[PDB]
Amino acid sequence: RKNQLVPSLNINSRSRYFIIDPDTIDNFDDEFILFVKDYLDKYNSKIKLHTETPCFILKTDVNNLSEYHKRFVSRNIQIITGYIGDTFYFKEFNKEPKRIIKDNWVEFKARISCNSDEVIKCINYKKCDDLYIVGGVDVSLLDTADVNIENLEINNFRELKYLLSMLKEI
Amino acid sequence: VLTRKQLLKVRKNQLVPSLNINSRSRYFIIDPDTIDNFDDEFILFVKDYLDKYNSKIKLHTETPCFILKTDVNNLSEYHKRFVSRNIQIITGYIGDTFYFKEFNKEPKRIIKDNWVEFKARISCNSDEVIKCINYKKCDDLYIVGGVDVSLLDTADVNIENLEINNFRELKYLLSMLKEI
Amino acid sequence: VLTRKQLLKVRKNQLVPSLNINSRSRYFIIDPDTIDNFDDEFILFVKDYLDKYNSKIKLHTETPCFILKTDVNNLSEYHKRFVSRNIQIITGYIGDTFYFKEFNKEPKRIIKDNWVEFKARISCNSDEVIKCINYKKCDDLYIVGGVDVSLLDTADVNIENLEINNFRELKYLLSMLKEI
Amino acid sequence: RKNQLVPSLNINSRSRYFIIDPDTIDNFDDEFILFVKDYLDKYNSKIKLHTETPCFILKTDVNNLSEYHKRFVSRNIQIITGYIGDTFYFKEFNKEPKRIIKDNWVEFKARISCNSDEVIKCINYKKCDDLYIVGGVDVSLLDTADVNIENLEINNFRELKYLLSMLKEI
Amino acid sequence: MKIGSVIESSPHSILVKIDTLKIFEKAKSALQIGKYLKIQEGNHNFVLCVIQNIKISTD
Amino acid sequence: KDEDIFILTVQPVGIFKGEEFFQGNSMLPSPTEPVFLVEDDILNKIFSNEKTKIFHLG
Repeated sequence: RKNQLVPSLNINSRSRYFIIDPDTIDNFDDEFILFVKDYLDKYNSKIKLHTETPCFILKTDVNNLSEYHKRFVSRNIQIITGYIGDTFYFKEFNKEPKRIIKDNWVEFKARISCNSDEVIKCINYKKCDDLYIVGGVDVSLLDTADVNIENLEINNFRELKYLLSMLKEI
Repeated sequence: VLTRKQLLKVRKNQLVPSLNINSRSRYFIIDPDTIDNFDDEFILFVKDYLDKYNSKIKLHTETPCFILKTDVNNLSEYHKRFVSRNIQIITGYIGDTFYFKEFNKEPKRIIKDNWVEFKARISCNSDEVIKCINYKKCDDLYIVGGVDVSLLDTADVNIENLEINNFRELKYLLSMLKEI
Repeated sequence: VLTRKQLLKVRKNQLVPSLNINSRSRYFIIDPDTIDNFDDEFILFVKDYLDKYNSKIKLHTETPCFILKTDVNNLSEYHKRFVSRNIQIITGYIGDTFYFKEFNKEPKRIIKDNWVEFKARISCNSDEVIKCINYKKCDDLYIVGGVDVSLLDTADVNIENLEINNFRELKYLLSMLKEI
Repeated sequence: RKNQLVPSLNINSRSRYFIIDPDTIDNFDDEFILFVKDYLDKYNSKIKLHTETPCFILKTDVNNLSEYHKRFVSRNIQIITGYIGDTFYFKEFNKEPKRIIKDNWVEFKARISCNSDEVIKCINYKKCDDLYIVGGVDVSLLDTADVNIENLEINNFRELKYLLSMLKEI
Repeated sequence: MKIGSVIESSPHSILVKIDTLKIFEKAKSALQIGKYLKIQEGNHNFVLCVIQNIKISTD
Repeated sequence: KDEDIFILTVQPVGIFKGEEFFQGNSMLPSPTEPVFLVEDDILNKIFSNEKTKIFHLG
């Protein structure tokens, strides 16, 4: 499937939404943070040219999101979830980061939340340009008027990096 | 009551020389149980405090700190209530754990847009946050209630023990109200 | 109790006219064994003094000089305590030897960054070498104790002998407080 | 060596840290100040082009730095030790000197300290581009990720000046 | 709208200002010397123009 | 006025679409795009890219 996603992955200003099933990518818990780190240094690294924040949505309960946030904080990566405890806030999730170009500072670089009804409504409110589905997560309840659905079946993150042109060879 | 308000006025006049400085680090060690209706009035007190001492983006630079004698789960409810009021705070907790890097971060300011990422620091009185306080140290340290201020380095730091029983007296002592 | 402060009001009003000049050189010769809790309130008093008379970068263009009646090793601990509070001072000692060209130095100022190098000259020694630095001479010389000013040049120098017991009295006299 | 040290010594903006072990160089006490003086006048002369402060980490006790500080002050050379009495201050040793370009003023021109654990910990925090080892000193406890360690053996300061391109002849 | 508005109009040259950077990147293939654009002269008419120079700057 | 400016004027000579060098004219790279030094292996894949018809001139 590589050299088909390359034309859509060469655009600097493009909104990419990933839907991930944690139980189908092998060691997801111990390699998700590294994958996010090596995605947000190539597809979101330029302050002026990369002006749209990727959004990752995992199929899990709200409790496991805190562990992911804790793992992200230890790696010095700024992400937001929209959940404070067990309550979701629309305004926190649907906000744009503030940029200071002279200091190469961005408030947050990724959006990571759960596959809840409230989050799906937020995704429907602000549509993306490319929607990526990994593990066959339920695409229903999401409007697909203009998004480009790209179904991806993989076994480990090594294939995911190769498909997204992050790895020369697996 | 007249004697009490007279004493409160006398102590209030003792804090106005330091409360008029635009840039100053102020820490409040607060015991919730010594203030009536703390749960239903703390957010309003914080909002009113920042409307006077943290309202000017160019002049007011230092971020106030509030340290409560509560549990980590009770702090989450306060953080929930603050964001619904459209006021930004940092707690230093990403869950049940406390992070040093998320509490000592200096806020970033955009003067043209009149924006600062967070306006105040609110956290519990655990031994982890006391280490953070001793790492920077404040110009003025305010204590309300009978909290045990002994783990943090009190040396070379101004200590102002405020004896109050409601938020009206706290606002009067901090020069926010003229009549109680 | 209510008589000493009324008398101190006269001295405070006498001292007010000379303290309102933004650019003025003031030297302090205070005996440590005359003020209660000197070892725990001295640097806080210095910090408070610099927050009113050496705060504005453009206006206040003169550096205070506090001289104590102690020995050289006791000055080292004060210097250690000052740098912990991010207060930059010079003492003229690079050990047990005094250096004239270091104490008699004009601080460098950067307006765009609010930097004045060292904010005070707090050499805590009434040594014969430090007292031989009448090469400059000050507009106002304040004696805050029973020190023996015999090697100093008092000719054409304003002497403002102060008789106090506490640091609060000193702050009241120097227009830093208004209560006691 | 030499004719291979002339690269990375011709660069104005470069950080050089010296780890000097006394008792290996003849007449170290009466010549170290002069060597520093005639090193700074060649490698720390320009006000805008020389933006890196040399560091001279000697191998001695926490004491005996006061004597060197006094001898440097007597020569109108401004240095910072980081020791006030016997207490090391991390903030006072890792401060960037303030300079004004209209004049020729820099707050300090060199850093001189002992071979303590605290200073070596501070050295790793702000690493250098070149490290010069004179004599035999414990290089351990010092990160060498992007540091070009250059081991130098000498007997007197004339050889050091010759090797550092500060002396055409002996 | 689709590309941008005109800033200067002359009988031999028209200056066109691109809206933002993202539209320019999206239409970077079609924005080259020798290609064609259309300007909505009036409510119904269109003026066909050929690109002669392109300048992008962020100084 | 306060800082120093080092400007470089360059002429595009080719485009790399992945690992293939397509000689011709570039497509107007956007501003604030990073600029890197070229490695020797890439250059040797351009001048010395011949198959059984290579003549080493120098």
